[PDB]
Amino acid sequence: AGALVEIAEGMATSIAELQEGFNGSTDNPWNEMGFRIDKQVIEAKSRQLKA
Amino acid sequence: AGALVEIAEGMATSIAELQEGFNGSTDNPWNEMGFRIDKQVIEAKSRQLKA
Amino acid sequence: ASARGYVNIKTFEQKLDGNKKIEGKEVSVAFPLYSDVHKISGAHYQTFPSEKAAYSTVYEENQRTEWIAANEDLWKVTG
Amino acid sequence: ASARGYVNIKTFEQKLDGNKKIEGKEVSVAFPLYSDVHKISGAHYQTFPSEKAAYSTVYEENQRTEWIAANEDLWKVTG
Repeated sequence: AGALVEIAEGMATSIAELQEGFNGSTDNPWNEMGFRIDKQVIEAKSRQLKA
Repeated sequence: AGALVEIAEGMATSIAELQEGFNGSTDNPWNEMGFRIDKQVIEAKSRQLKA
Repeated sequence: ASARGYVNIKTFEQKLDGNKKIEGKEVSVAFPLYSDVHKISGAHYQTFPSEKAAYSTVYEENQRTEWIAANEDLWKVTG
Repeated sequence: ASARGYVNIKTFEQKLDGNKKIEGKEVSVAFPLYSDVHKISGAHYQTFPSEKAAYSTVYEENQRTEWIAANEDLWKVTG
């Protein structure tokens, strides 16, 4: 209905300039990205018959 | 429904001749046109990450 | 109203000494006042601009001598 | 205050019709509000810039729909 619409914006270049402890600012970290690398494991289930 | 139709026409040369105070007539100025020239302003927003 | 923009300074309070403080101050400043006089460095703060003052204590276009006393009062040491 | 400038409009009233007038009005306008929307033409005025409001009637940074009603009302026809 256009009431609640969706955006993306930038970072005010006065905030981005001093980010994580420049010019004596504090408690303004940069965001970070890691990579996890977790594993899966499968087993061989048997099967068989007779006559 | 045709009741109220839409026209465009010109100026009777009795009127057009004397326009804005000729021959003693009054209150009838010519139409005019200007131009405007306003401006917009944009600003760069930063962005950033860390590892 | 400053009608332009407000630079919002939020200082985070800290323990300076044994049983003492430099208290934190949430304050907004008219941007053309903020560019003229801002003493903020090493104050343990963060700053963002906004069109409307984001904090309660607001210094509009004209305070100056009332703000100039305040910005360097971010170093007030309290007990 | 507007903190930019004031465009001071001084309108000179005339006799429009039989025992009638188009009222002249001395008014000040915030210079950013004046530049944005001003209807003055053929209104028999004289305009000057100023630092402080030069007339009692003042229109600050934010009026708009109040001023836009006033600048067209320079043409008010009274008995």
